[PDB]
Amino acid sequence: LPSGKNILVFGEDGSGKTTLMTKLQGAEHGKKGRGLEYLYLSVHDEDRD
Amino acid sequence: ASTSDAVTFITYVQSLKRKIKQFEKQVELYRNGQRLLEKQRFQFPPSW
Repeated sequence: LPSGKNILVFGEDGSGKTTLMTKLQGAEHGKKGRGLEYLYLSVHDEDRD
Repeated sequence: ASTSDAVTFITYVQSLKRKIKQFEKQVELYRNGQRLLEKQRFQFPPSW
């Protein structure tokens, strides 16, 4: 698998998009601070371990 | 068109039918081998 940047959710405010991507990452946290906030979108592929 | 040619075509069809199971076995072996060589990192030979 390659590396490199992932989805930049340049969304809106108050909608809790942090919570949405958190559940998409197996987490549960919509606790946004201010500005950017980086989350490691894990991806495990059993195609070649 | 000839009877001998039709018999040869029928024999080829029967050989293909008999080797269908061998081809399926070879396909399963190829799939398992691709998976194993990928997982272990056993890089293929450059001329391979």
